[PDB]
Amino acid sequence: FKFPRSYAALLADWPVVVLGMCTLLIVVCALVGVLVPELPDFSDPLLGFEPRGTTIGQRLVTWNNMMRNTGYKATLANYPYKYAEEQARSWNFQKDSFFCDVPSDGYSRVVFASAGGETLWNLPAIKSMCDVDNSRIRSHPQFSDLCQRTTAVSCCPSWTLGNYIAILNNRSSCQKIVERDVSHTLKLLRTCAKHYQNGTLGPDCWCTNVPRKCTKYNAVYQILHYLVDKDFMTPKTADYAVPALKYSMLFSPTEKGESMMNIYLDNFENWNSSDGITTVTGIEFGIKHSLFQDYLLMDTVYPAIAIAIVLLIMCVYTKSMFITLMTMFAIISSLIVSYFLYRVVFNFEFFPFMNLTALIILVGIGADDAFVLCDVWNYTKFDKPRAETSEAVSVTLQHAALSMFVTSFTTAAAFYANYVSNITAIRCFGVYAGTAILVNYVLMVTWLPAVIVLHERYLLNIFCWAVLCQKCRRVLFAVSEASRIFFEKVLPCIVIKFRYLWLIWFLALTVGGAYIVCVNPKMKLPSLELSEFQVFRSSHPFERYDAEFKKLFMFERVHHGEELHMPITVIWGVSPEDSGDPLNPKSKGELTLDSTFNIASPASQAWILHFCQKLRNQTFFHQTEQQDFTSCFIETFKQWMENQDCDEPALYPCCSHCSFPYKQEVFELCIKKAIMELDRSTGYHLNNKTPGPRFDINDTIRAVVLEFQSTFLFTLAYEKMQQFYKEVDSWISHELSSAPEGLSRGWFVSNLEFYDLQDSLSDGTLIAMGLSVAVAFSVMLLTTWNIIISLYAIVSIAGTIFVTVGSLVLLGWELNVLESVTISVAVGLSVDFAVHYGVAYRLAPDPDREGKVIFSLSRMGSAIAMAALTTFVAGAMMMPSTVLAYTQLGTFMMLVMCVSWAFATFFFQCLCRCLGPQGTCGQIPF
Ligand SMILES: CCCCCCCCCCC(CCCCCCCCCC)(CO[C@@H]1O[C@H](CO)[C@@H](O[C@H]2O[C@H](CO)[C@@H](O)[C@H](O)[C@H]2O)[C@H](O)[C@H]1O)CO[C@@H]1O[C@H](CO)[C@@H](O[C@H]2O[C@H](CO)[C@@H](O)[C@H](O)[C@H]2O)[C@H](O)[C@H]1O
Ligand SMILES: CCCCCCCCCCC(CCCCCCCCCC)(CO[C@@H]1O[C@H](CO)[C@@H](O[C@H]2O[C@H](CO)[C@@H](O)[C@H](O)[C@H]2O)[C@H](O)[C@H]1O)CO[C@@H]1O[C@H](CO)[C@@H](O[C@H]2O[C@H](CO)[C@@H](O)[C@H](O)[C@H]2O)[C@H](O)[C@H]1O
Ligand SMILES: CC(C)CCC[C@@H](C)[C@H]1CC[C@H]2[C@@H]3CC=C4C[C@@H](OC(=O)CCC(=O)O)CC[C@]4(C)[C@H]3CC[C@]12C
Ligand SMILES: CC(C)CCC[C@@H](C)[C@H]1CC[C@H]2[C@@H]3CC=C4C[C@@H](OC(=O)CCC(=O)O)CC[C@]4(C)[C@H]3CC[C@]12C
Ligand SMILES: CC(C)CCC[C@@H](C)[C@H]1CC[C@H]2[C@@H]3CC=C4C[C@@H](OC(=O)CCC(=O)O)CC[C@]4(C)[C@H]3CC[C@]12C
Ligand SMILES: CC(C)CCC[C@@H](C)[C@H]1CC[C@H]2[C@@H]3CC=C4C[C@@H](OC(=O)CCC(=O)O)CC[C@]4(C)[C@H]3CC[C@]12C
Ligand SMILES: CC(C)CCC[C@@H](C)[C@H]1CC[C@H]2[C@@H]3CC=C4C[C@@H](OC(=O)CCC(=O)O)CC[C@]4(C)[C@H]3CC[C@]12C
Ligand SMILES: CC(C)CCC[C@@H](C)[C@H]1CC[C@H]2[C@@H]3CC=C4C[C@@H](OC(=O)CCC(=O)O)CC[C@]4(C)[C@H]3CC[C@]12C
Ligand SMILES: CC(C)CCC[C@@H](C)[C@H]1CC[C@H]2[C@@H]3CC=C4C[C@@H](OC(=O)CCC(=O)O)CC[C@]4(C)[C@H]3CC[C@]12C
Ligand SMILES: CC(C)CCC[C@@H](C)[C@H]1CC[C@H]2[C@@H]3CC=C4C[C@@H](OC(=O)CCC(=O)O)CC[C@]4(C)[C@H]3CC[C@]12C
Ligand SMILES: CC(C)CCC[C@@H](C)[C@H]1CC[C@H]2[C@@H]3CC=C4C[C@@H](OC(=O)CCC(=O)O)CC[C@]4(C)[C@H]3CC[C@]12C
Ligand SMILES: CC(C)CCC[C@@H](C)[C@H]1CC[C@H]2[C@@H]3CC=C4C[C@@H](OC(=O)CCC(=O)O)CC[C@]4(C)[C@H]3CC[C@]12C
Ligand SMILES: CC(C)CCC[C@@H](C)[C@H]1CC[C@H]2[C@@H]3CC=C4C[C@@H](OC(=O)CCC(=O)O)CC[C@]4(C)[C@H]3CC[C@]12C
Ligand SMILES: CC(C)CCC[C@@H](C)[C@H]1CC[C@H]2[C@@H]3CC=C4C[C@@H](OC(=O)CCC(=O)O)CC[C@]4(C)[C@H]3CC[C@]12C
Ligand SMILES: CC(C)CCC[C@@H](C)[C@H]1CC[C@H]2[C@@H]3CC=C4C[C@@H](OC(=O)CCC(=O)O)CC[C@]4(C)[C@H]3CC[C@]12C
Ligand SMILES: *[C@@H]1O[C@H](CO)[C@@H](O)[C@H](O)[C@H]1NC(C)=O
Ligand SMILES: *[C@@H]1O[C@H](CO)[C@@H](O)[C@H](O)[C@H]1NC(C)=O
Ligand SMILES: *[C@@H]1O[C@H](CO)[C@@H](O)[C@H](O)[C@H]1NC(C)=O
Ligand code: NA
Ligand code: NA
Ligand code: NA
Repeated sequence: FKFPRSYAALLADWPVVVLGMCTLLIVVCALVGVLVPELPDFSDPLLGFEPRGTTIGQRLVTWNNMMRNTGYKATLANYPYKYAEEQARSWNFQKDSFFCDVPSDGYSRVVFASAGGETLWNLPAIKSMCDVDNSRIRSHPQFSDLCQRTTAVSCCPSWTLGNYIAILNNRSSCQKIVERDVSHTLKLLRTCAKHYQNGTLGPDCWCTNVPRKCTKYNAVYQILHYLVDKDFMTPKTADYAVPALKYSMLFSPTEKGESMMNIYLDNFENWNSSDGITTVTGIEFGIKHSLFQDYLLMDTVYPAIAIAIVLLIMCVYTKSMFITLMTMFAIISSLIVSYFLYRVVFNFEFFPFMNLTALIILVGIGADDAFVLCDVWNYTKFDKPRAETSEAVSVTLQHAALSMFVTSFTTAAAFYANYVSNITAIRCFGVYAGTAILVNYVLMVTWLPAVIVLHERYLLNIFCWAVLCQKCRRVLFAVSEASRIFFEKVLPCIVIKFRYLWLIWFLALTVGGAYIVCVNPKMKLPSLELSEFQVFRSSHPFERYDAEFKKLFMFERVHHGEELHMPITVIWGVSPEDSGDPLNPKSKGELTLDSTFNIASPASQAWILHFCQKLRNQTFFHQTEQQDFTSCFIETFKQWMENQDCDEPALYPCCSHCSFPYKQEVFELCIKKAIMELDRSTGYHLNNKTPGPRFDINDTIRAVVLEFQSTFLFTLAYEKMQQFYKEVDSWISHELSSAPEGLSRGWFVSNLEFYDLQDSLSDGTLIAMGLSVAVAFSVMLLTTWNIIISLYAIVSIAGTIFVTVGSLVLLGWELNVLESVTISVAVGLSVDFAVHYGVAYRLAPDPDREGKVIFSLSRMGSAIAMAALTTFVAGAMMMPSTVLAYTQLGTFMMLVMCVSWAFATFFFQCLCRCLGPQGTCGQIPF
């Protein structure tokens, strides 16, 4: 029998036990992790982007549960269906010479710009647009199945300038037009645009106040409204010898959607996008989110190239391809083991596509501890040459293992702090990436020291070319000693000799970053709808369509310019709750009816009439010359009763003789009659969105809905939508507080989905960042046991963060979903170089603060720079990517390494050289 008396003896005496047991546990996690759970589905990028458990979120979830469960023999109905049954017992533009339809937002389309920046209103450009449509769309084998038709002989014509010129100038097609048709149609537009600008000319005049010349085919209206950019025909542009057409649109007679993807993938995806006359600058085929998964999985080639560069750096630093490959195996194993823990142990069903971004992060930050442990091992061999391997192991762990933990933990804690967000995808990403970071640490203090012991024991001897080897060894020596001279002589001189320059420069940058973040221009919230969220780089044609061209065309602007009033919907008899799993996007739970509700009592009838009339007297209510007889159903019912006659006994309980507080049995009787009477007398039809009573399976009223229109207009601005929400919710809450028992539990809902998202981005970032800062300063104290070093560190970290976040604001980032996570993660990353220099400063033998800074830079500079570099390189490799999340994360990684390294190496070490503690000054007791 044999057994090691300590962990340092286990690593030294039995390395193969540690590596064998680790490899076994890893292949078990790999096998069970791929065999047991359902694989991730990335087909919707926006899955999990709704807050869950917010007041507004639960009411919004509840109102959606009510709408899916309303209908014949559903949980709820608009119609009393038991009563309904119980009563029922008693192309060529000369020959054809029209377009098949008006252009619309439902058709597949492309935006053209000029090659070489000239105006598109010329015969070469006009034909080149028709040429691209024929060449790239109508030619495709499934166009003929997808296109609209008048007969099986041919598809409909496309809507483009050349075909409007052909129909107006009696040509057969765009290909047969001549230069006189182009200038004639310009003179027609340039003179008739007046009546479009003034609002007289309109869609269907083929309006008689406009000269007939204009109204032909609706062509002048359709060109100006659909096909040309808004700046073309305005009084400011039209007085030019030729007005400048910068952009034009083409519409295809095929519908937007997943049917477009073969046409896209064959003819557009790998295309040059230019004919040499004109360039396709925007595409709207209805396939942006449907193409996401392909680009997402293809772009995994750049994280793979990043692994090869991080292997080169680490092999040159360690001088060992064995230690290097075994270190990268442990890095990748931490992603596998974290995935097994996440899906099998923690039981997360949802895996957001941002969990794939954890590979880039771990490739970048995974090897930092290997640089530390290898440096400390080499220092330990040098300062104890005659040590037994278990003593060389224990001394190496005594020096390295805590520093390695505080640096891993502060970044993991920053990821886990995002689990306070209400947004499901943010919480799921925080838990997965935080777990991979901690699993990577466990491997760096088990696997990696056992690998270092096997290397030491065997591979120092075991496992023309000899010339190439000797020449390579000579270059590797030169790089070693040049780097040693830099970190141990050059860099300490540059930091210390210019300390008063550095303190002024880095403090001025800190004040500048704080002004940009806290004063002007501050970081903004997202400013477009969730279905308009960017997924590709902004140069992609699908993103340029949304970011530029939706502003420049009149038919697209009409959708923005709409004066849409906020609805005020008030629901009783249902509980506003989210009984689904808040970590699963597809688990919305079931509708919960309220058992204390009662509309039918005389007191409930009386109060809910008075609520309707008191609400109509508010300044938030919009009065209309058209009455709405749906809005408050009890007024329309009271009105109907006051028009019922009494000479037939079959109508008697419903008589006009009855005072309004109807006996409970007359209310639930005559309401059913009134609802059935409506359905055939008026012919008005009730759908799941219509306000009224809701009946259950055997016709008892289990819910009531009211709806009113507001003065407040729907906006994407946070500050104004917060004033609508606070004004109406606090008035309705105050008014409800005096309601009868059985109406005091009602609730208000409206189009608040985007405001709830904005409110959760703002809240979750503040809390996750406050938690991330609290952990960073706490471990800084517990690492250093000195308040002065801990103050200089947290001030350098604060300057790092203000410069990092102010730089993201100058680059034009908003506080959207992944951006909001990077801001707490900045804190967690920014810790590391200040804790490493801070421990080297206290460790220093030298009594004088200058000698302590020289020892700190000398000992620690090499490993700190290798860590910064491998993270910067992992970020730089993501820059060719098509997926926007990969380019945003790689941009953040480069920037935060530069700022973090500069503030740690120069500013923090200059504070230590000017006023760093000596003896026991600032030291904390036990
Ligand atoms: C958390 C992990 C999530 C994993 C999710 C699953 C991903 C599965 C698909 C991964 C994937 C890339 C490789 C990724 C490696 C890293 C994997 C992860 C490991 C950790 C990092 C497989 O790529 C495959 O690689 C094979 C070779 O390995 C190759 O084999 C061939 O040669 C053999 C030899 O002669 C021969 O024998 C065999 O017969 C051949 O066919 C296949 O043809 C090829 O499809 C998909 O991309 C494929 O390749 C291209 C890449 O550029 C990609 O290019 C486009 O987009 C790029 C991006 O914008 C861009 O750069 C390119 O310019 C652009 O053109 C292609 O569209 C796509 O087809
Ligand atoms: C789940 C409930 C859903 C309710 C759905 C309601 C649907 C709308 C019907 C409401 C209704 C019938 C009610 C039938 C009984 C229903 C009982 C139900 C009870 C259970 C809840 C109310 O009928 C009202 O009757 C009153 C008398 O009782 C009468 O009052 C007066 O009395 C004396 C002169 O007769 C006088 O001397 C006295 O001074 C007055 O006071 C009003 O003038 C009259 O409008 C008919 O109102 C008409 O509705 C039209 C659209 O159908 C609507 O059309 C316009 O607007 C449309 C856009 O909106 C648009 O598209 C149309 O193009 C447009 O032309 C009219 O503008 C509207 O006028
Ligand atoms: C070498 C690699 C794989 C790095 C990680 C090594 C270990 C630290 C991991 C690998 C598998 C993990 C185990 C996977 C499954 C479980 C079952 C789980 O079982 C319980 O009964 C939990 C009950 C509860 O929820 O309270 C407890 C944690 C445990 C042992 C895990 C603890 C941590 C383990 C041993
Ligand atoms: C790769 C994973 C998935 C499974 C590995 C399972 C076993 C095949 C491993 C686990 C622990 C290993 C053992 C750990 C320690 C040693 C002591 C080692 O002793 C020595 O002094 C080296 C002698 C030599 O081989 O020259 C001999 C191999 C052995 C028995 C190892 C053989 C292979 C073992 C049984
Ligand atoms: C990035 C991940 C996927 C790497 C996974 C690596 C493993 C498949 C392991 C198992 C056995 C290892 C090999 C065992 C022995 C050697 C001999 C070794 O010979 C040397 O001259 C070592 C010199 C030195 O490093 O000091 C070079 C590495 C290599 C091929 C090892 C490289 C890493 C291997 C292939
Ligand atoms: C760093 C790596 C080595 C470990 C990361 C943990 C893996 C065990 C997980 C994380 C994400 C998973 C992938 C997520 C997505 C896909 C695409 C899927 O193929 C599709 O085309 C899915 C189509 C669809 O369902 O819509 C095949 C499985 C795969 C590669 C999964 C395989 C297992 C992966 C790599
Ligand atoms: C999820 C589970 C598997 C994680 C459990 C943690 C362990 C895998 C690691 C993490 C850091 C390791 C420690 C890092 C540093 C040291 C100091 C080292 O040296 C001393 O204690 C010197 C004592 C002396 O001789 O005076 C001994 C091993 C030890 C305790 C290590 C023991 C194993 C630890 C606790
Ligand atoms: C990417 C960010 C976040 C981290 C930045 C780290 C750099 C400041 C480090 C990484 C590698 C370092 C280099 C490694 C080796 C050398 C050789 C060294 O050569 C000498 O001192 C002269 C030797 C001779 O005279 O032969 C000069 C500095 C330099 C370029 C170093 C400068 C500092 C570098 C660029
Ligand atoms: C630290 C901040 C400002 C951002 C990163 C620094 C870089 C922008 C580099 C590029 C060129 C560098 C400069 C190149 C040459 C010199 C002269 C050098 O003069 C000395 O007296 C050196 C003495 C010695 O050799 O020991 C002092 C540092 C300085 C200003 C360097 C400081 C760091 C600089 C500005
Ligand atoms: C103290 C040091 C160590 C770290 C820096 C912390 C804060 C001073 C900064 C960094 C990022 C800032 C946040 C970035 C973005 C926003 C969105 C912003 O939302 C708005 O409504 C802005 C106007 C609008 O968009 O309508 C509210 C402030 C907030 C949370 C900021 C509050 C102040 C924060 C947390
Ligand atoms: C909100 C935060 C991110 C920025 C503002 C922080 C300031 C309120 C404090 C915190 C630490 C202070 C620094 C602590 C130490 C020094 C070194 C000190 O050096 C000397 O006095 C050198 C000359 C001499 O020794 O006589 C000069 C002031 C300075 C930069 C201080 C200036 C004011 C600082 C930056
Ligand atoms: C290519 C080799 C031979 C020279 C590398 C020179 C370096 C100084 C590297 C380090 C960072 C690199 C930059 C990192 C990022 C970008 C952004 C990239 O644009 C994008 O992909 C947009 C990214 C985003 O949208 O977030 C264009 C190249 C550029 C300037 C890179 C150019 C080359 C740089 C300056
Ligand atoms: C020496 C260290 C600092 C690492 C250097 C990394 C470089 C090799 C990277 C940094 C920026 C990269 C470039 C950033 C952006 C692009 C645009 C990209 O354009 C595309 O059309 C493909 C991507 C897409 O379609 O989204 C082609 C590669 C290229 C030049 C990249 C090639 C690789 C570069 C030069
Ligand atoms: C933007 C920030 C975050 C990172 C910048 C990293 C490097 C690009 C900078 C940091 C310090 C700079 C160095 C500061 C001093 C020198 C010494 C200078 O002179 C010599 O090498 C000879 C010195 C002698 O022995 O006399 C040449 C430029 C160099 C290497 C500089 C090149 C650019 C360096 C490596
Ligand atoms: C802490 C310092 C001493 C060194 C850190 C690395 C530097 C190379 C970083 C820090 C701040 C960065 C700057 C922060 C902000 C901007 C504005 C940014 O955006 C714009 O000017 C607007 C672009 C647009 O039109 O959208 C372009 C890059 C730039 C100059 C950055 C370039 C790289 C800088 C100088
Ligand atoms: C349209 O132009 C006429 C003059 O031709 C002008 O009287 C009228 O006020 C304009 N329309 C509007 C909405 O002002
Ligand atoms: C591709 O686009 C360029 C302009 O960027 C144009 O000159 C060239 O003719 C186009 N076609 C091909 C096949 O390169
Ligand atoms: C009425 O419907 C409920 C289920 O919603 C059922 O429990 C009850 O037995 C039904 N009563 C009659 C008389 O149909
Ligand atoms: Na790194
Ligand atoms: Na670490
Ligand atoms: Na950290």
